[PDB]
Parts: sequence; C-alpha cells; structure tokens
Amino acid sequence: KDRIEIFPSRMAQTIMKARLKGAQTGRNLLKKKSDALTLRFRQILSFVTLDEAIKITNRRVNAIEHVIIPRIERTLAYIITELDEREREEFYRLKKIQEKKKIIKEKSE
Amino acid sequence: YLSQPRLTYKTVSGVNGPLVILDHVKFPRYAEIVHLTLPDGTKRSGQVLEVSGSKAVVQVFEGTSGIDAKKTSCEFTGDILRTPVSEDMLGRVFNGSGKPIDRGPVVLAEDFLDIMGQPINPQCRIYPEEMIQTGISAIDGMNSIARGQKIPIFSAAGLPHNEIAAQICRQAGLVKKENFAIVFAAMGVNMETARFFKSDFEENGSMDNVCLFLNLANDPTIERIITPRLALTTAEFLAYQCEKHVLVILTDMSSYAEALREVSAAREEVPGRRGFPGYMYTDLATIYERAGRVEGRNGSITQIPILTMPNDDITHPIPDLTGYITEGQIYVDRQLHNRQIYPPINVLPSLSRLMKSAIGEGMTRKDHADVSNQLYACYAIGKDVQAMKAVVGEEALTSDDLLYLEFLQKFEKNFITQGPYENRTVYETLDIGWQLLRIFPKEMLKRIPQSTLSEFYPR
Amino acid sequence: YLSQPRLTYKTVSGVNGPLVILDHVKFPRYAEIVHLTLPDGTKRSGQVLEVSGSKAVVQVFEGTSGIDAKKTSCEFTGDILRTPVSEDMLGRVFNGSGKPIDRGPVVLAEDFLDIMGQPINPQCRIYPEEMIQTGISAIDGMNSIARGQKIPIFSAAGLPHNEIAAQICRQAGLVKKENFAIVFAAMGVNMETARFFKSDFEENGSMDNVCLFLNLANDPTIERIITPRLALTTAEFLAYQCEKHVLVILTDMSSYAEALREVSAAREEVPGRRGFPGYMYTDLATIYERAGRVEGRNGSITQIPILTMPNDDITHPIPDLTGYITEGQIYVDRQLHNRQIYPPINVLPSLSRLMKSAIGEGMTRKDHADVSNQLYACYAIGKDVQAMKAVVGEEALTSDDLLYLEFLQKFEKNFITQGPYENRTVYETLDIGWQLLRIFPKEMLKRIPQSTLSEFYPR
Amino acid sequence: QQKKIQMSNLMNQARLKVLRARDDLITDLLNEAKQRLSKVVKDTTRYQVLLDGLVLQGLYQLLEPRMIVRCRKQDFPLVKAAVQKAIPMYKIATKKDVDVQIDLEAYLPEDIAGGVEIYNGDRKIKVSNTLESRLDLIAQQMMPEVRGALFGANANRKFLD
Amino acid sequence: GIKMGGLTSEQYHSQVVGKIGYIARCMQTIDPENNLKKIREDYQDVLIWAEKNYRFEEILEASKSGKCPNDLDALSRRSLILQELLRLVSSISPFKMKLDLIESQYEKMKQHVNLWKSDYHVKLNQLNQLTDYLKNAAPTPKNNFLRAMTSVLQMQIAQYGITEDNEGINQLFKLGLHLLAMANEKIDEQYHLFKGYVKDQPEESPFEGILP
Amino acid sequence: TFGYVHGVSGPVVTACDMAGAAMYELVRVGHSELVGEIIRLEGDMATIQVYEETSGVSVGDPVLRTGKPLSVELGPGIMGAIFDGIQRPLSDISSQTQSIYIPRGVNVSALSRDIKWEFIPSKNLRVGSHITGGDIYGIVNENSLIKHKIMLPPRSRGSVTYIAPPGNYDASDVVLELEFEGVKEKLSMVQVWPVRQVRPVTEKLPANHPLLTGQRVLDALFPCVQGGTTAIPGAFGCGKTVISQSLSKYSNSDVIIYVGCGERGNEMSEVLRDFPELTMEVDGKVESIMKRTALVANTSNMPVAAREASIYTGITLSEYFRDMGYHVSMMADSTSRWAEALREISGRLAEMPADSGYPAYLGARLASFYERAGRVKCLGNPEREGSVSIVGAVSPPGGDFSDPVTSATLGIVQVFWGLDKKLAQRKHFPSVNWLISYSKYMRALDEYYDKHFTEFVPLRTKAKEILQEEEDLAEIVQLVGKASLAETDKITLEVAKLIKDDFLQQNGYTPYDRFCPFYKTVGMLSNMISFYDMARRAVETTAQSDNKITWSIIREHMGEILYKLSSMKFKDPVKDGEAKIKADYAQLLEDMQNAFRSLE
Repeated sequence: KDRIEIFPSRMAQTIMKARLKGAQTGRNLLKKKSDALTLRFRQILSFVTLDEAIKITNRRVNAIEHVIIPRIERTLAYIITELDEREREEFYRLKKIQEKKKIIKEKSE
Repeated sequence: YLSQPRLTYKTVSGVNGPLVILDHVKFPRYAEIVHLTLPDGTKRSGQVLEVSGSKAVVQVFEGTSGIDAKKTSCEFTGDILRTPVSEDMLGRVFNGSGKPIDRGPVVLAEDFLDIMGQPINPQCRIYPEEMIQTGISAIDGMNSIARGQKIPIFSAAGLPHNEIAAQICRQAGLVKKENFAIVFAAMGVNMETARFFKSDFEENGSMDNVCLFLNLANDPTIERIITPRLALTTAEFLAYQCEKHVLVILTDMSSYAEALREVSAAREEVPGRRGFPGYMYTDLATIYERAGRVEGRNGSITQIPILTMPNDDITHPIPDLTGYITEGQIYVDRQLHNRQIYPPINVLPSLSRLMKSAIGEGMTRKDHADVSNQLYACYAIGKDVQAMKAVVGEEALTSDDLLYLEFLQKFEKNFITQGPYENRTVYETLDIGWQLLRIFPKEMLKRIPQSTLSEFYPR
Repeated sequence: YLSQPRLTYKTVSGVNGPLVILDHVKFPRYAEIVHLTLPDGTKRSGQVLEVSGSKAVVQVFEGTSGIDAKKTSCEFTGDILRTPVSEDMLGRVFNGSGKPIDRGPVVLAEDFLDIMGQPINPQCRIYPEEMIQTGISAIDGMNSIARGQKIPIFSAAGLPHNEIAAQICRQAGLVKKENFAIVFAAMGVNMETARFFKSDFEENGSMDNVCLFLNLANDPTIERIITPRLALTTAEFLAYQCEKHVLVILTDMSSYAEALREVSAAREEVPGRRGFPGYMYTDLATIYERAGRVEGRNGSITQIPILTMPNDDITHPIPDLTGYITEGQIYVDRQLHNRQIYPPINVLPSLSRLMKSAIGEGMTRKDHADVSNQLYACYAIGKDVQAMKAVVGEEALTSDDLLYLEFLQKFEKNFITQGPYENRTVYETLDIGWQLLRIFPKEMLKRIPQSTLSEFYPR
Repeated sequence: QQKKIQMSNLMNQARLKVLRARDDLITDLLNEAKQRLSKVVKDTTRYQVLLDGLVLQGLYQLLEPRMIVRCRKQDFPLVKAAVQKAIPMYKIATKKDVDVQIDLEAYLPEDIAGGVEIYNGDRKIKVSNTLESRLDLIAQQMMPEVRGALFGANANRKFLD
Repeated sequence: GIKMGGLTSEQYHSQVVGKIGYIARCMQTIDPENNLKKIREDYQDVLIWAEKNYRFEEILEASKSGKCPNDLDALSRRSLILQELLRLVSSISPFKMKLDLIESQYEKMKQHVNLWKSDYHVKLNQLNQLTDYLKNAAPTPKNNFLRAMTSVLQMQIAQYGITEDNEGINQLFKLGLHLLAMANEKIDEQYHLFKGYVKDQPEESPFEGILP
Repeated sequence: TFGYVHGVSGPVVTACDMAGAAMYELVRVGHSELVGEIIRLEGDMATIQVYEETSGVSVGDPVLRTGKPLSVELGPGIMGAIFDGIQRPLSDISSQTQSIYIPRGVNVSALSRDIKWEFIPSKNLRVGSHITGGDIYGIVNENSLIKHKIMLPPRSRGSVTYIAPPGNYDASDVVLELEFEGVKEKLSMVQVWPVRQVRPVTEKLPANHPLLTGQRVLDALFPCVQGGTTAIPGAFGCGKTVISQSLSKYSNSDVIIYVGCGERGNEMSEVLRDFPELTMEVDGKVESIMKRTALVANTSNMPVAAREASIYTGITLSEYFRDMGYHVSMMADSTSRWAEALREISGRLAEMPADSGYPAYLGARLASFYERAGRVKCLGNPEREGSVSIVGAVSPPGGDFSDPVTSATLGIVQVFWGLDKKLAQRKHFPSVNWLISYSKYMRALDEYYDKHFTEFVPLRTKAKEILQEEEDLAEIVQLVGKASLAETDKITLEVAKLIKDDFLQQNGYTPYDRFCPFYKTVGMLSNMISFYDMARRAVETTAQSDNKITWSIIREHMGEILYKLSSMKFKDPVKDGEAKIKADYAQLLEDMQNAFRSLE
C-alpha cells in the first residue's frame, strides 16, 4: 500500500536503494522506448498497433513514476527514520551506563 | 496564608546545563519556586524539579548563563507557582512569565491559583451539546466545533494558520437560529506574528475581551512551557469561577514540544520518538484537557491549540500525541494553499469527535449528518480517481469516474474556498452540500437513506 | 631544550586494556610521551590521555600484555610528541611512529614540530592557481588537480585504489611548460600492499622525491592516528619552510576513521552517529585543511585523500564528512573495473571544483578548458545513445548516434584506459582528446568556440 | 628495462650509505664528548660543583618528604658535601622539610662517568640525574644545531617559522 | 520583566531621563536667547525640570514616582520634532532664519502624522548630505560648484523653510545631488551642469551676496 | 583572579580553587593562555571547555578567570578588519607575528591600541548634563564613508563629569566619565557586549523600505525589505557570487558584514581575496568596499566554538552599527556549516540528539538568531533609526530540503531566493529558479510602492501570471508543438521568453548592466506587460470571424517594436539620465500602441 513493509534494517536500506535504482533505470529505458515509438508514430502519420504500443508503454512508465517509485521512496525514508530512532535508544542506554560507572567510581573514592 | 519568613541561601552546590543544584536547604519542598539574584543584580526564578535530603535541583527559567557558585543568592518562596488572577486581566497583554508588558500595572489579584491546576471530576464534567458557528463551511459542515471541544488546526510552516485562527476569533458565533472571551498564548513566534494578532484583535474592536500572553522567539525557552498554563489558568478562573465563555488559542504547540524536548534532554529523561520525552503525552494532557463545560456552571472553555507539523509529517509525535488527546483536528495542507485556496482546509484527514452530538434535529438541520458523510465519500473517491487517472489517462475513465472529478473540482472551489471575510451560516453550508451532491444520481449517494434523499435531493 | 632530569615511576594504580593508570605523578601533562620498561626488559611507548590530579592515565602504543602493577617502570619525557623534520628525510621510508624501516639512520633533525600544529591563518591563504599533472589522463584532461586544492578518491572495497595511488606517486609532477615532492601515508595497510608501495617506489627511481609512511594493519592503532599528522607535519616543513610544492596522498582514510573510533572508546566517550565520534568532522578538517598556498611563499601543499566506501554507499559518514569539506571528487567505479579498464575512473560522477583555475593559457594549454567540456558532453551522450541502442537496435540509429558510439568505444579504449606504466603528460592527454573529438564534424562540437576549433581541430 | 631497476637500487643504497656515514660522525662526536666528560669528573673542584648543582636539581624535581641519594662509592665524599649544602638551600626555596639520606649500602656501577640517582622514601620514584643521562638528553634536544654546525645550514630553507 | 517595549523597568525610566535632558539641551542649543516663546511653552512640562541639579538620580525618581511626563512614546515624537527643527536651522548655519518662519516650520512639522517619514525629513537628509560632504573637501571645480550651489540652497531655505514647498529649492536639491554623484574624472559634464543652473536661475547674479 | 588546573581529559579541563566563577564565563588556561569557557560547576571546581588543543597542559597550571562571558569588543577600528569567530583580528595576527599560522593561545586585542583616532565630541553635552544608554557623545572619523558614532554602553546612565576635548585619542584613553548614585564610570571608545545577549532597542518597527539590490530578478518578482530575513541556497554551481557582490557593492545599506561559519579553506581564500578588490562609486569617487565592510572568517578547521560563535559574533557586530542608525546587511556564507559546528559541540558534551542527529534546540537557536534582525527605533536621545537584514545561505548535505537545518530555516525566513544549477549550465544568470522562490514581504511594501511608483504592484502580479502560465503550458506544447495552440497562448509563451531573456536575465560583466535602478526595472517591465496586454487585445478583439489577428501577424507586422523591447536593458544609467531613459521608454510605449492601432 503505502510502504513495501520491510522491517527497518541496514540490509533493507541496501535492498531498497538497489530496488530504487532498478526502478529508475527501467523508467528511463521505457521512456526511451516510448519516445522512439512516438517519433515513428508521427513519421507514419500497422498504424493503430503503434498507438496501442505507446499507450501500454506510457501507462507502465506512469505507474513506475506515480506508484512504484514513490512507494519505494516512502519505504526508504521510513527505514532511515526508524534506524535513527534505534540509534537514539542505544545512545540513551550507553549514556546511562557511563553515568552509572561514574557513580560507582565516585563511591569508591 | 504563609506568615513565616522565607529563607535565603548562598549554598549553590553546582550548575549543570539549565539546572542549579543547591545544598544545605531546610526541608526542601517539591515543585516550589525559587527566586535567585546573580552577582550583578540580575533577578531570575526557577522551580525545584527534584529534592533529596538537603539538596534541591532548581530549573532556572531565564537561563543559567552568569549563575555563580559562591555569590549566587537564592530564596525559596515556600509554595508552588501560584499566580495572581483577576477578571480585569481581559484587555491586558502579558509576557510568558505572567508579567504585564502593556505599560499597565501588575495584576491586582482576586485570588491565587495553582498554575498546575487540578483535574476536573469526570462525574461533574458535562458532555458538550452546543455548536459554535465558525462561519467556515469547511468546518461548520463537515467538522463542526462544539462549545467545550478541543480542536487544533494541524498546519505547516508557511501556511496561513495564523489568518484562520484570527478569522475564527471574529466570526465565531452560535447556530442557535454571544461574546467569547479570548485568551491567546503567543509562544515561540516572531514579532510580526504577535503584532499581527494584536493588531487584528484591536481591528476587530474586541480587545477589551482579549487577554494576550506573549513569549517570542527571542525569549527564554523554559518560560515557553508555562505560558500555556498561564493562559489556561486565567481561562479557568474566567470560565469556572465567573461563568464567562472563554476561547483559548495556543499558538504553534510545536514550540511547546521543542521547549519540552530541550528540558527532557537536559534532565536525561527516557526518550520516546524523535527525542521527545516518554511522558510527552501526559504533559500534553495537562495542557489540553483544561477544557469543556462543568455541570452546574454556565461557563465553558474551548481550545484551538494550533500546531505546525514538522516536514508535513502527520505521524510526527507532536501532531500524533495531540491527535490522541484532542477531539480531532481541522488540518490544513500545502496542496490547497499552493493553488491560492483560502481557507486551505483539507477535510479528508480531519474529524470532529463531538461533531456527531453537535449536528441534527434540535441543533442545526436534520440532514446535517447525512450531507457530511456523503460529501466525505464523494470527496475521497474523487481523490482516488485522480490517483488512478494520473497513470491510466482520461480515456480509461467511465462516466462513474468523471462525476467524481466534477464533484471534486466543484467541491474545492464552492465548499472550501471562501475568503478571509466570507461568513456563511451552517444552513447555507448544507445547502451548498446538496448543490454539489446533486451532481450524482440517487443510486450513487449510498451514505444517505432514501428517507432523506426524497426530501432534499429534488431541490 | 629542557635540561631537566626525567622522573621514572614504579607506582601503578592499575591496568585496563590499552591503558595503564599511574599514581603519585608530579605535574603530569596531557599528551605527554612516556616510555615503559617491563619486567622482561621489554620497552614500550605510550601517551598520556588523562591527567586527573596525580593519577595520570597513559595509553600504551603496543599491547599491554605482560605489564604488572609492581615492577613496570614509566619514564616521563616532560614533553609532548614532536617530530624531527628535515629535508633529508625525503627519500626515506618510516613507520607510523616516525621510525625508519629502510635500514637507514634515524633522522638527523633540522627542527622539531608539534605534530598537531596550528591552523593556517585564513588571511594569508592564497586561492589555488597552477596545475599539478598526475600523469593519468582520466584526471588531467577531465578533472585536474589545482595546485592547492584537496580532492579525495572514493572507491569501493576491492577496487585498485592502491595501484592508482602508487601510479600517481611514480608519475605525478609539475607541468614543465626539482622543486616537487610527494609525501605518502598509508593507514591500516596490510603486509602485501605495504610491500607493493615500498618496492614500487624504490624500483622505478621515484623514491628520491617521496617521503613514505607505512602504518600497517597490525601496527598500533594509536600510531595510525599520528601517522597522517607526521606526514602532514613533514609536508608543512618541506612546503612552507623550504619553498617547494608537496603532494600529500593519505591512503585509506576509512582505516584512520576506524582507529579514531577505537581511541574514542578508550576515552569511554559515548559513540556518535553510526558509532563514530561526534568530533569526526573537526578531526578530518584538522587533517585536510592543513594544505593550500600561503601568501609570500612559493611553496604549496595539495592533498588526495583516498577513501573506501563501506557497502559502496556515498552516504556513509566517512565519505560524507570528507566530501562535505573537500573540493570535488575523483570517484573510482566498479563497472569499469569488472570490464577490465585501468584506471577504472568514472568521469561522469567526478568533479573538480578548482579546474576552472587549474587549467588554461599560462598554466597548461589554451584549449584545455574547451576540450574537457566537449569530451564530457560527448561521453554523456555516448552513454545515452548506448542505452538507446539496447532498446531500438542498431538499424534504428542515425549517423550522429553512430558517431557517438564510435567515440564512446574509442574514448574508453584510448583516453581512459592507460596502463600503470604509461605516463601521459597534460599535452599528450589533450592531443588524445582532439584525436577523439575529430571523430565528429565541426558543427557537432557545440561547446567549443569556433576560434578554438579553427586553431586546434584540423591536422 | 632491468638496467633501470639496477640504477634505482644503486642510487637508493648510495643515498643510505652517505646518510649512515653522517650518523656515524655524530655518534663518534658524542662518544668523544662522553670521554671528555670522563676527564672532567676526574677533577675535584669542578666535579664537586657539578654535583652540588645536580643534587639540588634532583631534590627540586622529586619534591618528596624523604629522599635517598645513590652515587658511585668513590664519589661519596663529594656527594656528602653536596647534600649538606643542598639541604638548607632546598628548604629555603621550597619551604618543605625533607629528610635527605645517602645510600651507603647500594652504589652505582663504577663504570658510570658520574652523577647521582635520587630515590623517594619507598624507592618507587627515581630521578635519572646521572651525568651520562643528562648528556644524552641535552645532546639530542640540541641536535638540530649540531647538524648545522658540522655539516652546514640547509640552503633551501628560507623561513624558520 | 515589565519589558515595556524593548526596555525593562530600569531602562524605561533611564531613557525618559535622557530624553528630558536632551530636549532641554536642544532648546538651549536652538534658542539660546529664549526668543521662541510659543515653542518653549509646548515643552514647558519637560523644561521645568531643567536648570536644576538632580544628579540623574532625583529626576529618575520623579519619573518612577510619576511626577515627570514619563510616557515614552510622547517623548519620542515630541523630541524628534524639536531636533528636526534644530537640523533645519543648524544645516543652514551660515544664514539666519527669521523667528516667525522658525515657528511656522515648527507648527507644520508638529502637525505631521509621522514626521520621520515626511518629505520634510527627506529634504533635511538631502541637505545634510550636501553640507556634510563639503566639510572636508579639496579645491576642485566640482567642489567649488557644489559649495556655490549649496550656499544658495542654504540662503533660500533660510527664507522659505522646508514645509513651504518651493519649486526653486526643489530643483536646486535635484541639481546639487546630481552634481554630487557626478564622476570626479568627468569635467565637461559637471561644467555644463553648473553653467546650466547659473543661466536658468531666475535671477541675474545667483551668488551675489550669497557667498564671500 | 587565578585558579589552578586539576586535570585534563582531552579538550575538557577541570579547574580547582575556582569558586568565584559564573557559567559561560571565560578562562585562559595554562601558560599559553588557551581560550575556553566554563560549563559545569561543582563546589570550588569548574569544568572548562577549551577551544584549542590542550596538548601540553599540566596539572597545576594557572587558569586566569576573565569576568566577561563570550563577548565582542566594539569600537573604532572594527571596519576593514577580518575577525575570527571569537573576535580575533586575523590581519593583525598574520602581520604582528610574520607567521602563516594562528599561534596556539594567540592573544591579540580585537582593536589595536596604537591608533590615534580623530575624535570630535557631540558639542551638545556639558559637564553636569544627564546622559543615558545609547546616547551619542562624539564621533570618530574613520574613513570617507562611515562615521563611527561613539555610544554610551547599554545598561549605563548618569550625570556626565568629564568630556574629553576634540583631539587624537587611542582606544585605551578615557573619553567620557559619568557618575550614577556616587559611582563613577570611566569610559573609553570601546564597549564590550556579551555575544549571546540581544542589544536592546527602544522599539521594533515594521519593515517597509525595500532592499534596493541591483538585480532585476530578486527585486521585481521576489522583494526583500530592509530588516528582513531571507535564505539563499549554497551549491558550487548556483552562482551565489552574483548576490554577494550585488548586495555588498550596490545595496542601499550602509554597512556590509560577511560572516563565514566553517567553509573550505580555498573558499574562504576566494572571499578574502575578492572582497578587497571590490569598489563602488560614491560621491563620484571610486572607493574600496572594505571601508564600509567588516568580515568574519572561519574555515572548517577552526575551533568549533568559533565556528558556532561566528554567527552570533557577526550579528552582534551588526547590531552594534544598527544602534548607530545605520542600515546593516549581514550575509552568513553557510548556516549549514554553523549547524554542523553546533551539532559537534552537542555531541562532544554528550547531549541527547534529536532530528537527524541535530540538537533538540536547533530550531530554537535559529529562530532566536533570525528574530534579532529587523528595523528598530534605536536607543538614546538622538531618536535615530536603523535596521539589520540577514541573507544567510543554506547548504545541506545532498542538496535536499529535508535536513532539519534547511527545513527550519525556510520556516523562519520570509523570503527564499531559491537558486538553481540548471540555469547556470544554460549560462542564464542570475540563476534564480522562479517557481521555488517566494517573498512574504509583498504586503509590507505595498505602501512604499503605492507612494512612489503606483503601477509597480499590478505589473509584478501580471509578470508572475505570465511566467507561471509559460510553465503551465509546458505540457501542452510538448505534446502539440504549438500547432493546436491558441494564439493567445503563443503570445504568453513568446512574451514569457522575452521576460526570461531580456528582463529576469542580467549580465553583471557589462558596464551598463552592473546596477539596474528600480525606475528602470519597472520601466522595462511596464513596457513588456503593456505590449502583452495590447497583443492579447489585438487577437481577442478580432478573433470572432472573417478577419482575425494572429501572433505571426503581430510579430511580422511590428518586429521593430519587439526588438526595441529587447533593446531596453542597454539604457546605461551612468550616461543616460533618469529623464532620458524614461523618455525613451515612453516613446517606445507610444510607438508600440500605435503599431497595434494599425491592426484594427
């Protein structure tokens, strides 16, 4: 729906970034296919088969742009935020551990 | 009263961030206020946030820059921050510390109330059953405001949430077809925002019924988390002791949360999300829940705690925890503002928890609830159709889909768009609703029973 | 000189990992160098990291195994780490501690400098001018290095970043339209690569102008921290006091950053972002910014830090914090390496912000700027056409597209592909550029002014 | 091709050869200085003055309530005088009453040119105040000027800052 | 934290004592002979505190106690009016202005809604620009032209004032400022501009009796 | 006033016997006098954060306590000098030492005491008169441009007991003595003010006067006001130099302050080298920009306290001159570098991090920083007024707007001069994005524009409509090729091009286009839009039937008029005066309207 729903991880960052690069490469290659079909279509203006091929190609390109990539970007941003949240709770515990050690050291003096 | 002389100490143990730690204190009291003088004569105040034996930890409001360790002189008031309140605070302008800044005198108290307040006994709390007419169709129709309701406007930096709040202050009436005392907490804002509201209140000719509390961006960040309590404490006096209907507006609550987060970090408290304290919800409830009617008394407090959403993230802890406490939200966005739509109120992600009681027979008009629910269905579907058409193209749509695009386009320009001085009644709003709903055939208006369509749809 | 007899202590409070905690130490300094003598006669070096009263805490460079708290003695020098510098040390090979490992004598000093040094006063910093050619076409005709800039090489693990670094040391020099030296520091280098660097510099006769510091992966991790400081301290002596131009190459700054993280843990500091110290930014700036030209002197220092990107992600704090404070990037790719192209440098994502000043008449050749811009556009287009070919086929291409494919194939084979032992000066690199550009008729070279074409394009 | 590598090895080793020769010259000079210091300590009044100073500097660096001076046996008469004089001078300078003893049971090796070692009361802190150690300390710290004096200044060094 | 405007309690009353002393000083500076009786009367409530030694502290107490006219905004506007009148007569100091015109100019300024943003203020700023430049100026055609034209400008203001708009003075302001901004290297343009003024001036001898 | 070092744990030094010390006081630690601040205090011990390297600091070293907190030294000699972020003169350190390095523990007074300044008393004050804070008691003659007015320090008042006669005094002498309740204070020409404290003003006023920069774009479409705050993106290829030079060279402000926060060494060198070479005509003479400029220089390897403090030192210097009645324009070269320094300190102090690792108070610090700008009514009896503008730049890692530093900045500044790199690649300068840029001061300036120019406001509204429509039509043109396109849309597209080419684009390397006076900017836009309106009417009033006017007919019919419109930018204000240029533009309008008349 809104996210691919992969649990936040550094592994998820690598997978999502590779998935995003793939989607962007496919978008650009299909856009070039559409442009080539559009030029050939205009040159002809086996004519209606080009109009059908263009409509199918543009629909797929639009979905990558409006559905699949936004969804990958939302997933990636979600992962990035949640990972920083996990980093913070580790910081808290480590800070408190250092303070408890300091308290023990003071008591020993 | 307190007849015993207060004690003064020069026993500061040490200073750590915003916290000044005293030792050798006689019977420290928790959450008592301390007044302190710096070696150069500067006077500052703070509150004891911890006591242990002979030690006490004082959080200084103005700040700890310049606090000494040997020459600092502190005195303990012997009580909690109880503040002077009087009826004639209306028409006065105060700072975030409760002191006047309008060149008038200090408050000549009728009593002293605890800034922390007390919870209202839920058995005597009376459930709100009156509607306020805001004049904004985007609100009065689909997200009505009750008297005693808590309804923040969720906004974002750069959006005209200040203009909407200002508009509401002037054209907020009743649907019983009334002078609200406004208490306005301007915290964490620039001069121009505070001057905008101050000027508007005078322009409206209502300044004698407006009490301002100002705490500007260049003021201390610790006072920013008592300013709301000062506003609400006055509101409680006016509403529950003098039976005056009060409207309390708290400016960007996010400056409250950020000020609180700074305090949470300084005190090394357990974080929750985005660095905010794990008790952020409880602290917000202390602010928000000071609202509503009380049985047997003719006053009320209505809140509009507008807040800015960081990065338009509706799941940010600030709007999130607020959404859990308040009775819904108005919610404005950039998609409407970027098209010069005013007010830029997006109804889809909005709600009013007390709205169901507020509408209908005996309150507004019997078809109110039916019109609202169907408008939500048609608006949301139109948004879904745009999401589809963005990919498949207009040629892929059928007549069942184009009708929702026609509704969506006419809805935003007829229902939401109004203008800063367009004041519509709740009845006119519903009439507009029907004009838009009649775009569809009866069979598609699936949220409305035929017992309503047969009367209203023909017109 | 001090002429104060040294004190040696046998008082040890305890030993904890790399640290030895001493007692009863007289007026200890922070960062003081001390020497340990173990019961077995073994000597070790260390540095004082904390001095809390009489309890000095020293980090031992080598392992702490064998150290007791009863017999081990600690001799204090009374001073901090100061490196003996001279011109004669050019042509020598040292380890991280500054000791010779080339069977030569200890450096006979001309002076002693604090390796931490001081920042260069910005008021006397001179904007970079002339160029220092590297001998590698991919980074002379496309992203040249100005005489005074700091431009990093980002590479993934497994790429030949060390072979390029060695090639730069053998080939780099002045344009020559005797006063040029290279200081090379390898941090965390493994034994096999350490041999590669040492032998490759000696065998090819370049050593006379190279000062080589090798800090091996199994060497003390604290020595890895001073290693680049010793290299830069030498560079500053050679460059600014002896009026010559010094190229400083810092290899595997990622391994430096890891050693820095270890030092932070030794101090019991709470880790920052991704485990790295919160001061990693200022530490890297402290190293990188000790470079550039200075007013009134004819010397200069350039830097080419070389960094391995963990998981090949430029977002990682190591390349991110470096790039944020450096001027452009060389950027070594993987696809070019797997295609067996050496050097595997990708010109499309690379950038040299100072190229505008590095090249041009009086510094390299009149046509330098024009050839670079046109080659970049032609390569970017060739890649774009190649991507198109994969979709439309060979028969669907026009004559111009075929010319761009011919350029793309010959550009990588002639311009980028070089070999480790072919030294291409700036003038030969540009001539190769023109040979590739003359593939196209004049009217397709849109980024080269007609005056340049008429002079250089024919013949 | 291989001839180039041979020339590289010859030039690189030739550079090290002359550098090693220069380091031997420095070593020989330092060894002569040590022998000349041996001639100095063979004196009486000049050497006693060195000991008077050395003992004071030892006491001033250690600053402990109790100190023990260890010396070569044959130098004890001279150290004894140095300590008896150093003590009232120490007390005036530091305003601390320190009991300074001389070790009559352990002595420094007789092959040491001269000087003393100073220990604190529990023999856990020692001051390396022998004559040979002081020479090495100064000779190294002053080496940049020895280099210039013997072999000439660096003709390519224009700024001393 | 009374924070009256930008001032705290001590700063507010300190600024009031300053403004009161300042007005007293300006009144003696502008009218040392006390000839301008009507103007003095308008300030009597702050001049009554003059000619007394309060060591600051007693006049400060009078402000805190409420005996002084301690409204900060009234003092700000009333003080500005007086010092702008001082600038009017000060910037034309080589000439004497008639007392009746000084009082007329005073009343017209006093009646302005926002004197600081008035044309009177701007015209006085342009005058000071032209007269301050000449305070330390080398001999040269440009500066001799500017000095000759400035002396006429001062002479005319002494007779007409600033509130009584006069096309002759307004045109001279424009020509003086345009000459001032003229390139120092260019001689012909500044020469023709000066001569243009002299021949267009309604009179026959524009500088006769104006400058030495 | 001395304590002793108890111990060193790195850059943090613990002092003992330092009972009489306040938080955020200043100390000079050790025999090299290392600069640092006291943060935590406990008993008679203090925790000192040392800005510079602590190597060599010993236990038992002295610590010299300085009563003033981090403060800026303000007085004559401030102008033309380059300062460190903690107010250390770099031009004196490099010239008093003959070194290239900033010495560790360097201690050079912010304002030299060997200069004999020409000081003239106000001549209005007398012994026995009453003086209050902000009052001016004399002026120092520094240079031909800026007079340095000597003010009584804030939070001081009393009766004047001594006034120095006119003469030559240095910054160590006594110029004025005043007595308050028996306490005599002897004042020199130099005052000291804590850098984290806001200098008080009588009142904060609305900003109504435009900031008259020399660019047609970033003025006509996106106004800035004196006292206002804006943001400027800082990317290598964005061409930020154009704004920096245009603002510092030709602005109607009096004093320019350029603040570095923590940039690359070579970038600081380019700024330090460029600025001294900039000049402007003033009274017909060409004067160096450095006579009315002050600069604060900080590179990325400067002490983090200085990089963090630099932004506050700059604005403190700005307020100092603001209080003189000057209009001051301060540029922060990169507020992202400042925020980086702030995060570093928060990290070093082991504070709990918030959004993207930044301190919880990041937003509060930016908000309170920018709030210090604005038009004010100054202190002191002279009833003078002035302003501080901020044009601070943002450069977040990656160029994204999600970084809390850029997101917070954009929610605070009222004008955003969004720049782009694509425009630079196309050689279109200044590189202004247009669709991203905005200004929220348009309402504040409506009174100024109405009073002085009248027609400017509807013109800029139409200009934005034309430019926005060109973008809105982009999809139609791409899919059509201007074939199935209305003639009224062709007018919009081609006129929008004219605007983009011969109005919003400005070439600062030409002598005629160095500075575009406002009257010329509105003159050019008026004639272009007047043409637009006439062209729309020519088509629409004839589009019914039989005989209609098209854009091809208009363009072919009056090609000389379209050329004359493009030629308008070449009217050099230096040689062609206001009357001549307006006259030529008036004649163009008449020739233009008459050309259309022949079509009806």
